[PDB]
Parts: sequence; structure tokens; C-alpha cells
Amino acid sequence: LCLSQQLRMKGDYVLGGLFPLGEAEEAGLRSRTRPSSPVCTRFSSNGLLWALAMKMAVEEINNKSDLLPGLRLGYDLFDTCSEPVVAMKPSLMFLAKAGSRDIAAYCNYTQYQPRVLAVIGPHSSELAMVTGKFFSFFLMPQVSYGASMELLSARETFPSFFRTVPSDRVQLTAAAELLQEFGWNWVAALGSDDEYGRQGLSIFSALAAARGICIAHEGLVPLPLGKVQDVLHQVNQSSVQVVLLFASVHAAHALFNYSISSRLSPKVWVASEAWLTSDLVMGLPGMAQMGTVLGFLQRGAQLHEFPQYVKTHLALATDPAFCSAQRCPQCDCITLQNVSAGLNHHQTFSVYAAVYSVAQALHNTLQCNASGCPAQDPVKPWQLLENMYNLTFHVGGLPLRFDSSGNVDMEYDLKLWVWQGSVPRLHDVGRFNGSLRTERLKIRWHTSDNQKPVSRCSRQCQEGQVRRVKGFHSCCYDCVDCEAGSYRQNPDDIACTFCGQDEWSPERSTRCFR
Amino acid sequence: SDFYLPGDYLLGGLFSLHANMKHLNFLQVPMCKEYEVKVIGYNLMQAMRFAVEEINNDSSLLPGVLLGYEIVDVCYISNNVQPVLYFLAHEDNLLPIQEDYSNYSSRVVAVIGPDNSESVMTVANFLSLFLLPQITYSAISDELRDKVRFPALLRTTPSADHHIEAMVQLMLHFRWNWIIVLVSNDTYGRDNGQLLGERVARRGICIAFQETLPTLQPNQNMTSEERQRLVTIVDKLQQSTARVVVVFSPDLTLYHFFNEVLRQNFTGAVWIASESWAIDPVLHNLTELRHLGTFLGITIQSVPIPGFSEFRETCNQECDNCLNATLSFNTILRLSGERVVYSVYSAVYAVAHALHSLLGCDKSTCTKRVVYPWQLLEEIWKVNFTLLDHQIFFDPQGDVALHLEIVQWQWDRSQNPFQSVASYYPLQRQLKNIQDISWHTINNTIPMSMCSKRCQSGQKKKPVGIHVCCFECIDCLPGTFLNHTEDEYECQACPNNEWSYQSETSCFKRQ
Ligand SMILES: COC(=O)[C@H](Cc1ccccc1)NC(=O)[C@H](CC(=O)O)NCCCc1ccc(OC)c(O)c1
Repeated sequence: LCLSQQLRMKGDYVLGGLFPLGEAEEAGLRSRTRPSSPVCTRFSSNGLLWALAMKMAVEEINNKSDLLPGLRLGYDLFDTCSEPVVAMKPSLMFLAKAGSRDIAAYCNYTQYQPRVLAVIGPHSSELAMVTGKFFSFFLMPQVSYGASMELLSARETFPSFFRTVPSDRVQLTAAAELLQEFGWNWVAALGSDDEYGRQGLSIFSALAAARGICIAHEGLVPLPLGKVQDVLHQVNQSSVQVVLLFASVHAAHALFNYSISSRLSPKVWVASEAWLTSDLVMGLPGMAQMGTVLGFLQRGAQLHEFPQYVKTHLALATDPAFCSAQRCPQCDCITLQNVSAGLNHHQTFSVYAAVYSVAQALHNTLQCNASGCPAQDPVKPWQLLENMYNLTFHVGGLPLRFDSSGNVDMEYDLKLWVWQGSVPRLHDVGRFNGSLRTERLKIRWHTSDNQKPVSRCSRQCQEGQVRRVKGFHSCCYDCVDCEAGSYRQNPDDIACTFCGQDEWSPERSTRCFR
Repeated sequence: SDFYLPGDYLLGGLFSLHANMKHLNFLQVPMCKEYEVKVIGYNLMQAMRFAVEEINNDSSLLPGVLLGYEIVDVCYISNNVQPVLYFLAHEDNLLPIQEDYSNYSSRVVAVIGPDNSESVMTVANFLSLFLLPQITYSAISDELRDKVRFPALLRTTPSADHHIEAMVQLMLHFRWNWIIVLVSNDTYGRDNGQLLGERVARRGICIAFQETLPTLQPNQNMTSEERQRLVTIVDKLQQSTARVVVVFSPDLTLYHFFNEVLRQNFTGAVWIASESWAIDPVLHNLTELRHLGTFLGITIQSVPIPGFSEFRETCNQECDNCLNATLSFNTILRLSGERVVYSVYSAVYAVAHALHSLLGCDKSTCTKRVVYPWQLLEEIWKVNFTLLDHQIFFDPQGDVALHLEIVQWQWDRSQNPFQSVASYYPLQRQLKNIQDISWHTINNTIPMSMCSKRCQSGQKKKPVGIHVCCFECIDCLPGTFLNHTEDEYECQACPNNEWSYQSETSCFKRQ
């Protein structure tokens, strides 16, 4: 095959592409003696799948008759091995002066010209942040797929950033609405002890405080360990039936391994998107009695032509005649099974949508008539920036819409794990599109009584009950009575107080009488 | 001008001269004079200048090699990126890309890096591609110990872990079992708060209350929400029993917090400052704090630099208001001993000696050659020598083992306004040599903060759940006794032949 040579295509305007084509070996994060970077020799399927999605999008956009008429759109892909140093060189090349080897350290950029019009950003949020600082100083429009962190939404740090996946806050607000509507006022929350779980737990704590639902404690669990037992002890001791496990898949797998190893109590688990896919966790046999698992997934139309497109283009890459027409030396070795193993990945749709969004934004910026665009002084990024901030664009059907938040609008499905055998199976139990349209009747609860497990606390008391509070920020009452005869000298105070043997008073009293 | 000096090798300097918390504008690079000037940043910049000037004068090591410097202002998170490119670019201010940079000579040989952790990491993510050595002063965050992720970075300051350890040991020495934690709404607050939470849990301390502050601009005109927020914070501070407060915040945002509590009149607290504001002249200028409680803070050792005071008296190079702003506070900063100034000084001297040994130089007699920054980075690890009575060398993590002080604020300006009450040794991980402390209490009795008073004799513990530090006490009933020697939480039942005197530790015979 010849496939690496296809990774670049000339055009009147060119889109830079970042994808994780290679992955490092165990020691691949080498302690380099000299500046030049490693090369991640191990191939990975998902990078090529996403790159193919982008190539399909660009080819369709070139074939489109009314978008960008008479304008030929190119692409320029590069590898990002999930590591900043590898990523910096291709981004530097993206921001290099047109047709040149170099990038200029000017004091003003009113006449500068980078060689690419826009960059299809990296997959992970770490690369998203690091490359976003650099790109957004240059005001380069960066559209990213799969970068979910809400931290990236700040326009006072990332002015030119966009993404075609919901930010984490949408998921967490749907979760808060779920907890509110089912009446689970008293809950425990867990984040994975990485930036993902850490930031997500911060966001969820802020939302919980804003909605009165009470956090027992802000737990964080290790990634790959000896402190998870203490966290699980805290959750057991806190007397909670609802636990929000917002964690990376490895940390959730470790936690559940220990949980089944500890015969943990059955509890309702609310799941983040990533863990819920549960390719790892769904294998353990005892999972069927670990409790109830609920979670969310966002809904978008499948990129149905992609499998046939991959088969067609890898057939073309097999034909030596077309090869007559190098940055990924791993790619040319790959047989088709490696790609077939993941020929349905849903984020190909997000990549496709990002490319279409940039193409539509350029069409609008040119003010182009569908019959043909005007002759124009070549466009530059900061001109795309001001047009993209309120743009609507179709993806097949499904008109999407950016706003100042940088996210695309989206809606979610609430899903539940139904059990047959050792296999859980996903079934829909409601919709969320900013408010929760629960289909309550379908739920199966883990308790044999099959009626909803309670987890709540009060914000009310009988007058004589002591003022006392619990929760991470005093979000619950736990007031309690006092015995008869004895009286609390102040109901706004703790100390129940006493009198002589010939004196009496009611229960929960604040007075005593001879 | 003052910000540049030609030489055979150039040090790149990054200092935060104007640092208001509030990208290109009209496709031109920002300029920071519109923000408020920071006294300490200008002081540290002048400290670097003095160090390089002395190295030029000092005939003991270099063979007449002129060590130049070039200083650009990293205005906190802003004004970033561009200085790194300006350092990396060649003599024509253009930067050609290569597959391998090992043959490329940058315009600066080393970088005296930013102070804000965010800027430090942003610059390091660039320089890691070139392995250009970066030494950052006062950037305490322990993120920077992830060396595989930041190979080129070194520090002349202990990490945040030592600061939190010093705070914990201070609290334990005085048995402050019950504390309040306040954090700013950013990474500096959040990361340090989580680190403190973990350190607290292990050692027998309890965080009674924890809250985020609003990030007010220092001359903000208060919004309704901000005003109600601050008064809510002071209400929560008033209700809880602890008078010991830990504050993780930038200096600017605490000004109006103090102004607000100075109208709530909630005096008598023990304030423990994090190093971000422990030595701030601007906050300490407020004479009102003399009546607000007792102030303690953690900071680097004062090391007396000889002659520093007498020395003190292409974008956005210049500052003007810095001089005027220094004129008045020179009153404080002459009495105040060089603290962080020593971190900057030792960074410059470390690079100087690393360069001298890289050239293998005999006394003032050796050749001059092109130096690639990766070799200088390789040699910087290996320096080991005394600078001003303190030996400076780098741990495998890149930190330098400088001592830390806990300083108590003083308002009698006839003496040093910051008084050293203790010394912390990082190699030993021990707080040591505690001095006399002037408390707010009527007889200078050590101030107190615990969730509950210790139980009387013959009582078992009764925990109230929310914290391990909080427990009531129960008198042992007849037929049981307190075996605290083996178990504190339950009165053990007496042998079947014997009885007990209610609240007592031992049994007796009865019929
Ligand atoms: C991170 O939060 C912060 O903004 C604070 C305060 C700050 C505000 C604006 C610009 C720089 C720092 N940062 C720190 O305290 C860092 C730790 C880190 O940043 O990792 N240690 C610096 C101690 C000596 C110091 C030097 C320069 C000063 O003014 C430019 C200053 O006031 C204090």
C-alpha cells in the first residue's frame, strides 16, 4: 500500500490536521539527550479512522456544487503522539509563513500569513490546552473533536477555540437535573485523581451548591492505589445510596475491581460518558449485583457512508497504479483488519462536522454567491474568527450552531443497564435537552423491592430539635430530639438542660416546671 | 536602556512588572503599563541586574567574557508566548523550523523564567522542544516535579509540599486542631487547597470550613453579588469556633476582603498567610491590621546580599512608573532583608558557574566558543558550590534546598517589619528553633482552637461523626470502667465479681 503519501493535498486554502496516528511504547517518553523528538512506531487504529473521516469530508466539500464554487480546498495532516513535544513541531509548521520554512517573531501581525487557514485540533484536552494557548495567541481558528473540558470554554484564555462535542458542563447539569428530579438530595461524589476527574468534580460541586443538593465529601480516587480503600470506607460510613463516579476508565476499573473484591454494598452509580461505555468494566462476572448504573450519551446521526468509504479508499491504496501519484512510516504497513476493528466509531461524525463547519464559515466569510465567489484579497484567520462566532451549519441534515461558548448545541439520552446473564445492555429511559423528560416507569432498581432507593436529608426541624449540620459545606440538617423533663435551654443551641427531681416537662422541651 | 546589555552570551529574563488579573488587540502585541505595577517584581528584576553586573565585575571566574542580559515582562498569564519566540529566534528575528535543533544556536543561552506557575508551564512547553535551560524563582507549584514532562526546568525555591508541611508542623506545635481554609478562584487556590486537605487528613488536623473567595479587581467598584458574597464569607467565619485561618490567595484579591472584615469588626483571629502574600508590603502598609489580630506567614530565608540596596539606588521593554513606585517603599525594603532576592541572585550565579565549568575555564584564561543550550542544561545540573554561605545544588527533582522562615508581622517600623519566629530545614523536613511570639491574648497565652474540650477522668469518647477531631464524652456506667490504656472509646465491663464507681478507671468488690 501507499497511504502516507496521501496525507497532504494542495489547495487554494489548506486545513491543518492533527490526529493521534502513533502511540509511544512503555519507555517512549524517553529522557532525550538531545532536542530531536521521538517517533511513535506503534500504529493505532483510531487516528487513521478519524483522518479518513476528515479526508472524506474534504473530498465531499470539493465535490459540492454550491459551497465554495470554483475554490479548491486542501488538507495537511500530522501525527500527535498524545505528547506536547511531538505536537509542537507540526503546530509551529502550521503557523510558519506562507510557502516558507520559518515563523516570525514580530511585534504586530497586521500583515502576517500562516500557511494554513484553520487547524483541526487534537483529540485529548491536554494537547487541546497546550496547543490552544499557542494557536489562540495567533488568533488561529482551532476546531477540536473530543476535547470536553469546560475549562477550555473561557474566552479570556482561548479566544479562537471551538469544538464539536458538548463540554463537560452539559453532562454534569443533566446529571444534576437527574438527581434533582429523582429527589436524591444527599449524595457522594467521586472524581478520578487526574485533571479530568479533578476538574469535573470541581464543576459538579459548584453545581450541587447552586442547586442545594448536598455533597457528603469530595473524594478522589487513584488512577492505575492504596487510598481507594479509605475512600470506599468513607462512602460506606457516610450512609449514601447514590454515588456519582466521574472517572477515567482505568480508575473506574480499579475501583470496581476493589469493590467486588470487597463485596461492597449495592448502590446506585451515576456514570460519566466515558466510563459508561465500559469496554473494560463490563467483563467482571460479579458486576451484575454491584448495584444500579445510570448515565448519559449524546445523540448524533451516524456517518453511514464511512465503512464503504474506507473499503473503497484502501482498495485504491492497494492498487499500485494510483500509488504512482511519508510522515507516517507506520501507516503503509497497516492491513485493513486493524481499521475494520473500529469501523463504527461515533466521533468520526464530530470530525466530519468540524470540517464542514470550517468550510461553511469560509463560504460565509467570502460573502460568496452560490453561482461563484468574488475575486478577493486572500482571506486570513481573524476574518474567519468574527464570522464563526454565531454560525449555523448543516451536517447532512441536523443543522448545528456555534455560540460564544464555543460549543455546538446538543441533546442527551438517559440510559440504564438492564441485566441478562453477565452482560449489561443499554436501554433508553428518558431525554434531556436542557430539562429532563424522565420515563420513570421503565426503571429496574437493584433492591429486591424494585422501588426507588432513598438518599436524602432535611432542611427542616421540629422547633426543639438541636441545630446541627453535616456535609462538605454544611448542606444538610441532622437535628435530633431530647428526652422529656430535660430541656434545651436554647433551641438554637445544643445543650439539653436539667432541673430538680420534683420538676417535669414534655419531650423536646425548652422549659421545666416544678 | 536599563533592560538590555550586550555581551558574548545573553540571559533571557522574564519578570511580572504589571500584573492585573483582568491576546493580541487589533493584531498588535499587548503592553502592560495600563495595569498596576508590582513592587516586588521590579525589585527582583533589579536583583537579577545586580547579579549579572557583579558577575561581569568579578574577575575570579570568567576570562573577560561579557555576560549580557535581556529582560521582557511576563505580565502574569498575558503577554506570554511572544517573549519565548523572541528569545528563540535568530539574529534576524525569524525562526526556521528543523527536524533536529541540536545544530542551532538561540539568541539567548538560558532563561531566568517566569514566576507565575501558569506562565512557567506555558514557557516550558515551548522550551522543552529545544532543551533550553529554564530556571524559575519562587514558582512553588509541585506540578513542576513531573520531570519527564518538564525536562529543562530547574528551581531555586523549595516546592509547595514543604510549605504545607511547615504550616502543619506549626499548627501541631501549638495544638491548633481546628482550622479554616480560604482559597482564590484559580489553580493557585485549588491545588494548594487539595494538597492541604491531603496533608491535614494524615496528621490529626481537621478543616472546620473551606470556601472560595471572589476574585475582585483591586480597584473594583463592588457588584451587589460580590458585596453579599464577602459579607457571607465573614458571617461563616464568625459562626465557626476556629480563629485559625489559612488563606491561599493572590495579594491583589485580598485587599478588599480585609477592607470588608475591617467593617465587620471580627477581630482576634490568627491569620496564616501563604507565601503569595506573606511578605507583601502593600497589604502590610494597612495600619488597621494591627487591630485585626495576629499575622503569620511562611517565606524563604532572609540572606543579606552585600551592596544590593546601594545598587538599587522587541515589544514592551520599558517601564516608567516603576521608579516612582520604588522611591517610597524603599523605606520598607531597606529594613526588610533580601528574601526572594536571594532566589534570583542564586539563579544568576548558578548559570554563571555552569557556563564557567562548561568552558572548562582556568582562572580568567580560556577560549570563547559557541554553546548549544542543551550542553549548558546538561552542565547546570552538576554545579555544587557556596554562594553566600549557603551551598546551592539541585535535587534530582531540580529543586534547591533553601531554608524557609515563618515571619510574624510587626508595626514598630524602627525594627524589621517582618520578624522571624521559626526556621524550617527541608532536608530534615522539620520545623525548628521557634522564638518568642507576641499574641493578641491578654497574658500572651497561646491562642486556642479545638473542636471539643478533652474528656474528664472516667469518660469514654463520643464522636459526633462529621470529623474525627470532634467528640463528646460519656461517663462510665456502674459495672464498667475506662481502660484508656488499651481502648478509649468504650468503658470495659468489670469482672463479674466486681463493680465500678461510675466515672472511674477501675473496679471494686461489692455485695
Ligand atoms: C499563582 O497565583 C498568583 O498569582 C501568585 C501571585 C502573583 C500575581 C501576579 C504575578 C505573579 C505572582 N503567584 C505566586 O505567589 C508564585 C507562586 C506560583 O505562581 O506558582 N510565588 C511568587 C512569590 C514572590 C512574588 C513575585 C512576584 C510578585 O509580583 C509580580 C509577587 O507578588 C510575589
